[PDB]
Amino acid sequence: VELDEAGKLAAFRERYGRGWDLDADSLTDLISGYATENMNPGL
Amino acid sequence: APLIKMRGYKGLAGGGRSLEVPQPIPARQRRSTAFKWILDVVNKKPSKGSGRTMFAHRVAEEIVAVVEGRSSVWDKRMLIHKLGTANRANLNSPALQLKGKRF
Amino acid sequence: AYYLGLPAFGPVPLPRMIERWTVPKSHFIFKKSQENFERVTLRRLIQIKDGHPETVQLWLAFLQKHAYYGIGMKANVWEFSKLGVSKAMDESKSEVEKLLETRWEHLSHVSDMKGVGNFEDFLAKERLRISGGR
Amino acid sequence: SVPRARLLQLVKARCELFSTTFNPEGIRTGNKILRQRLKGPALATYYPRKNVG
Amino acid sequence: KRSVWKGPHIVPLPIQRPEPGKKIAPIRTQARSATILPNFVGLKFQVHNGKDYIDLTVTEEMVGHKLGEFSATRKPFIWGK
Amino acid sequence: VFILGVNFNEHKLVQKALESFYGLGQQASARILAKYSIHPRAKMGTLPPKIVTALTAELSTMTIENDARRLVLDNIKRLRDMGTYRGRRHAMGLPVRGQQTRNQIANARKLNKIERHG
Amino acid sequence: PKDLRDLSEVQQRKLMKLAGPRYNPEKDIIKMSCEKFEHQAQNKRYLGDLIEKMIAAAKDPKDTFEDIPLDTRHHTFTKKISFPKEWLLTEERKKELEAARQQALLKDA
Amino acid sequence: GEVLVNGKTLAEYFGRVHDRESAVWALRATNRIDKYNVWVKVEGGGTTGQAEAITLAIAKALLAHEPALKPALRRAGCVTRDPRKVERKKHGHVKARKMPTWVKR
Amino acid sequence: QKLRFKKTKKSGKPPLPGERKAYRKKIVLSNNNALPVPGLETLRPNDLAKQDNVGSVKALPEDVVDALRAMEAFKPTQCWGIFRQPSVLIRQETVDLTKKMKAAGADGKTIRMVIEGNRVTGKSLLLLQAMTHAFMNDWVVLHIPEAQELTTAVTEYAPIENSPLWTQPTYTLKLLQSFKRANEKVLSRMNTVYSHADLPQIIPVNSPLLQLINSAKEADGAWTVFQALWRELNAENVPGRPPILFSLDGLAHIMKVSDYRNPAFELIHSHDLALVKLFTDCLSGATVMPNGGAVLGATTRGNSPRSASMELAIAQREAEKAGEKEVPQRDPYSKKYDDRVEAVMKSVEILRLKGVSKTEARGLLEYWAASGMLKKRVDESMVSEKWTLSGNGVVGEMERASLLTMKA
Amino acid sequence: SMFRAKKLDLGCFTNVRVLRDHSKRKAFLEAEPERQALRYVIRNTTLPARTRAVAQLQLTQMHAYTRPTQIRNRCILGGKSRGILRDFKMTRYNFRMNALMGNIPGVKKASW
Amino acid sequence: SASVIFSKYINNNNNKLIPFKIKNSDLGRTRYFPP
RNA sequence: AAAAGGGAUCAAGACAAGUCAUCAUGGCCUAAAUAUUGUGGGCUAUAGACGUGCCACAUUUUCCUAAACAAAGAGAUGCAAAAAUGUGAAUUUUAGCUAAUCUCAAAAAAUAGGAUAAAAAUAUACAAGGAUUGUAGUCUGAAAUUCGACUGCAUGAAUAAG
Ligand SMILES: Nc1ncnc2c1ncn2[C@@H]1O[C@H](COP(=O)(O)OP(=O)(O)OP(=O)(O)O)[C@@H](O)[C@H]1O
Ligand SMILES: [K+]
Ligand SMILES: [K+]
Ligand SMILES: [Mg+2]
Ligand SMILES: [Mg+2]
Ligand SMILES: [Mg+2]
Ligand SMILES: [Mg+2]
Ligand SMILES: [Mg+2]
Ligand SMILES: [Mg+2]
Ligand SMILES: [Mg+2]
Ligand SMILES: [Mg+2]
Ligand SMILES: [Mg+2]
Ligand SMILES: [Mg+2]
Ligand SMILES: [Mg+2]
Ligand SMILES: [Mg+2]
Ligand SMILES: [Mg+2]
Ligand SMILES: [Mg+2]
Ligand SMILES: [Mg+2]
Ligand SMILES: [Mg+2]
Repeated sequence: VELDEAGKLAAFRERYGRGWDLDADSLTDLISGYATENMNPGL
Repeated sequence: APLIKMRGYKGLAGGGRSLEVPQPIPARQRRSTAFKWILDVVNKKPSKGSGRTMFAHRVAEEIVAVVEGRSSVWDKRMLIHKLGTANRANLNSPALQLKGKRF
Repeated sequence: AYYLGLPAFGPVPLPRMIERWTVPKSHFIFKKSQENFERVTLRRLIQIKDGHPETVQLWLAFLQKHAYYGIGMKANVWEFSKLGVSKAMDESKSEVEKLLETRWEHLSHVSDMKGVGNFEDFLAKERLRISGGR
Repeated sequence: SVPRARLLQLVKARCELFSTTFNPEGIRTGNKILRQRLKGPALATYYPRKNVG
Repeated sequence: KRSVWKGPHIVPLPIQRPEPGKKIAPIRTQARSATILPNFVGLKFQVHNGKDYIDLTVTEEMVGHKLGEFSATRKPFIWGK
Repeated sequence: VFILGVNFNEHKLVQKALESFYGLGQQASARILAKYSIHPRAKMGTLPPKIVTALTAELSTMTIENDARRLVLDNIKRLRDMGTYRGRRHAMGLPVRGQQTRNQIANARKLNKIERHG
Repeated sequence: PKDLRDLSEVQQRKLMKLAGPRYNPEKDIIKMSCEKFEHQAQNKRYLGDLIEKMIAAAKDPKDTFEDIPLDTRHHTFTKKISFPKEWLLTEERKKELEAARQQALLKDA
Repeated sequence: GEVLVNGKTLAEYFGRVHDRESAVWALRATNRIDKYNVWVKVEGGGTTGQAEAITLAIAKALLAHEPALKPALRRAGCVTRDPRKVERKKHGHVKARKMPTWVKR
Repeated sequence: QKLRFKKTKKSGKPPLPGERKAYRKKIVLSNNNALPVPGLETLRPNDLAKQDNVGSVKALPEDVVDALRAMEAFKPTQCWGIFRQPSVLIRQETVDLTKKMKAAGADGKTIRMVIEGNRVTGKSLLLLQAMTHAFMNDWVVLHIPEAQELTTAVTEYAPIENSPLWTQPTYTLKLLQSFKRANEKVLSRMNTVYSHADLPQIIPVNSPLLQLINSAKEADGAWTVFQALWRELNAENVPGRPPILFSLDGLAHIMKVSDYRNPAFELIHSHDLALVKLFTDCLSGATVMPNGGAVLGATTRGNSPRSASMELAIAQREAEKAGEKEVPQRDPYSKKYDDRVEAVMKSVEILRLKGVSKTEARGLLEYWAASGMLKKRVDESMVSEKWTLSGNGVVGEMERASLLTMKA
Repeated sequence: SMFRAKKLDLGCFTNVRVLRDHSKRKAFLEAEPERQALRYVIRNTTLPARTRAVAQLQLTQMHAYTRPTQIRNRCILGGKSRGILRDFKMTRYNFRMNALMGNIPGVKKASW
Repeated sequence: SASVIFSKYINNNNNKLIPFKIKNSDLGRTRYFPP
């Protein structure tokens, strides 16, 4: 599983590491936790 | 170096044609026309060698061809002299003396 | 500088400071017509040598009191001092306090001035407001 | 003709003396932002404030 | 963020992973400069192009690009009709 | 002589010959000559038949061929399949790098394709 | 550095090294400024305390830095030209020219 | 007849024989190259600018020794001060006098 | 489609290979228009060493010009084709250097010298006078015309097995071909005295030494023949072995890292080239010449890089000679020095060249005037004028002001 | 709009965009240190990856008026944004009209 | 004695002496300098 | 010294010339909108065509090496040396100067050497040229996708002087 034929996942992880890679880790709540209701008016 | 120059008067030879008339030229104008002909023949010749003497030697060779009479500039000198002899009468043409004297 | 015994040298004519601006003569389109403006700053230098430090400060104090309009001035003062500047400036405290006994009358504030707040932060911010930003 | 490891001992002495940052590896420490002096108060005074009328 | 050492440009997004087999709505975003992260794979975005929200489904080939690179702002120029 | 199936004239520089293959440039050219002790000003007719064979075996182990074109053609093909902005500029033969399109887009109209020359 | 007579030769040189770009080899003066603080009095006190450390560090016998040669790459030395002293028309040179002026006439004659 | 320009010799300074002859033209015209030693110190300008500047400098210094040479330095062209100067750039022009392309239509 | 206007599309035999390069490198050594200078003497075998000849111009013999031309002693930048007969100015520097070569070859010693000077002061031509004194006195001249052809990576090069050195076969071959013609007379008198096992051909001992050189017909075995030849010329105790003059022009090129690349793509040092490694050893005294001779290295300013090591060495040797208690030292923080360049230049002798004296400048001007190439009255007033415009008598600059002018 | 003072405090030429640019100058003054802290944590590669990512998000949520790039000088006499001279706070034209009348000290028509 | 730092500013005395030259040319009246 | 030169200035009037989008102003309109605030987009679109420049089309050009000569201007909303690191953009760290002092900062052409030629038209000799595109980076800035500027590697279009 997790086949990247184009090599974009390997290129990303080589530059920024595996902190933003999904699993189950900076993505725990940094992106979602900061997303609040009515963040920007007008959708 | 030629001895004369061809000046033209606009619209005085007939149906829109110009009246060519010869005139003498001072020394500086004679040498300038001559040496510029030589450089014109030089620039059109092909390259021969390398180094810093290419242009210099290419010009010097044309200077020698001129003194030996085997150069191409001699044709341009005789060509302009023919126009002078073929138009020596235009110095007193009726058009050059009747500009605004036929009201 | 002569009455104070200060040997002055000059006025030395320093190079002129020339600013340049080229602006269109018309507010709107016309661009092929511009004109040049400038602001040339004329300046001189008076250098004093072998001048007593205190005497040099009376000279400067005199020029500022009787300054001529339209002239800006800047002075660089030199002075020789011994090693141990930390201790020298601590011993001169009592000397400066005596000279200020009659000068404290210039300032006056209500008891426990509250508008100031943090003393140091007040000077730093009030100085910017006086100088216009910096 | 002097070892680099020996020069750092002198460069480090200056830092301890003049109290500067000793970063021989050229690590990005964001100190360029700390040295940059603020410019807010210089820009805020651009437009003159309302005054006597 | 172009320079690699500063990491990618991240923006707050309501990216809540749904339960297995749950119906999750697409994410409407005007952050056309948000970098597509590896954790965006499988999510459905509706990127704003100025007037409309062009739909998008992130795949593993898009990781590293910006969301705005998949929603055209102008219409193709066509001469005649 | 022949290098990797391409015939070169005697009066041709060995470096200019290697640099004629797609993907092989100045850096790779200088390192291939240094590997076999060939001075940059070596002509083609001076190489012994032994070294001419070594170059062919050397280039056969490199990505200097249609193989190098595939890498470029695949990157362009991917940009289109994903539906990106750049990918749609290659297909329409338009400038891809933000150039202004009001004038002077000749080379873009001529070379920008999905099947580019390389 | 030579005004600090309480330092030895090795110690005075070590001080020139610690100063770094603050030392002017041509004039032999260590110039250093300070504008880190809000008040001019504080900038003077800092330089005063700083010079005491420069001297204390120079007296430290731990490392004399004698191995390190004095680096003067921060300074741009200037070379001045002077009128040749051999050309000054003195009573002795006048006799020298008379000889040359006369030998020239003979050689051509 | 030793000549120095900014410490360097006349040939080590001017890499163009035309400029060397012009710098000491006053001495050459009056035939006194072997009678004086010159120690010049030039500043600013270019190769030809400095060369012609030394021509007038030596001519004036030479007249201090032999004032009766001015009639000769006149006909040699070493007494006159050439006032020609680069013309400034003028707004609306590409250069001092070159104008941009004028479009009739 | 586009309607704009577009210029719709649409002589002599070309030169042969090497014709252009040979045009800017040919050397003319005569001019039928020039006048024959009356009283012009030819160099005798012992004229470049007489103090009395200082300041006089003399013509080179005919056979010498063939030898000097063989080993490319003349150069296109030099003014030879303006006069009828090649002549040189016997110079106070020539007598000094030549008197040392004379004593060196006679006493069996070896002088290791370096020539230095300004842009055009007579460095390359002072060697031409050293080679001239060598040919006339029956020496073996081994000259390297341009040292940049050994360092700029413009010739074939191959490595030596089990050693860091590198050979240059195509150059070593061409070097032997020119070595024969120049020294054809001296070599004819010498025979081999050693048994050289590995050679392109079998060669028994006591055979014509000129035959050994003709074995190198291909570039491959060129270097092997050279080393064998080098052993013969330096025979320890053999009667009839003349001194050797190993000269090289452009010393600044062999005093740095060369432009060649080894298989690891690392710049090869010039002292690793087998041929350059030989000259530096002879110049440093490592390789001794049993028969004696002289090893002269002339620097150059036209197309010459800067090596702080060579310039520092030249400065230190001149300081020690003058006796200055303080000698220039390395910049303790500069990284442009080379330890190997210092070792080679650690004991050489320096010969600084400067402008000629006003007495020598006259002898050179009178030669130009007698040839009708300088239409002026050569007198003290005219000599001092050219001597001044030439920057205190720099011979190179004195020609541009008298011969290459546009006033005559 | 939240950054516009309910009482006008401008004595120069007032304009819809002059009030807008004056509000940005006051907002950036109040939040420049707070903004410099975020810009420092981001560029500090010695901090944890999470620390740099938190500051990188908070810097994106600050209002636009707090960004200094949105501050553009205007003419205090006309209110334009094109052709402004920093030394005078006016357009190239108002500088010309005031320079010729003598209202800009030291300036004079240049000629050389 | 004196300090070395003090002596390093005494030697820098290459001043031009005020000559009190006598004018030999005729001078005109200066222009009217407006306020 | 001198046969000097340049700049600024250059009227009234006409063109109902330009500007009611600098400012200012009469009349007439909008006043929950023809006013005000933010997020994103657009002003950067492209069939044909018209104006300004830049650069190239090699032999008086270009390329390589070296130890020459300028003026003026800029740095309190900042110029940044030296050193170290990187092929490079640049980074690390700040000495000094708020300046005829310190810094940007180094002139280039030239001068003098050197290398390359069947230097594109005979296909086994395809010149010079640097557009187009791929890819890896740097700097500024919340932000570089629409839509920024430079750097490395690769790609190598037209272009015969019109
Ligand atoms: N002794 C001499 N007699 C005659 N002509 C000479 C003499 N010495 C030098 N010249 C001429 O001076 C010019 C320069 O001489 P040369 O080439 O030997 O100088 P160089 O020191 O080798 O210069 P570079 O450093 O450029 O290599 C040449 O034209 C040379 O003929
Ligand atoms: K000009
Ligand atoms: K180019
Ligand atoms: Mg040249
Ligand atoms: Mg167009
Ligand atoms: Mg030479
Ligand atoms: Mg009018
Ligand atoms: Mg109208
Ligand atoms: Mg009109
Ligand atoms: Mg209109
Ligand atoms: Mg209005
Ligand atoms: Mg908006
Ligand atoms: Mg526009
Ligand atoms: Mg630096
Ligand atoms: Mg600059
Ligand atoms: Mg051609
Ligand atoms: Mg090419
Ligand atoms: Mg972009
Ligand atoms: Mg044209």
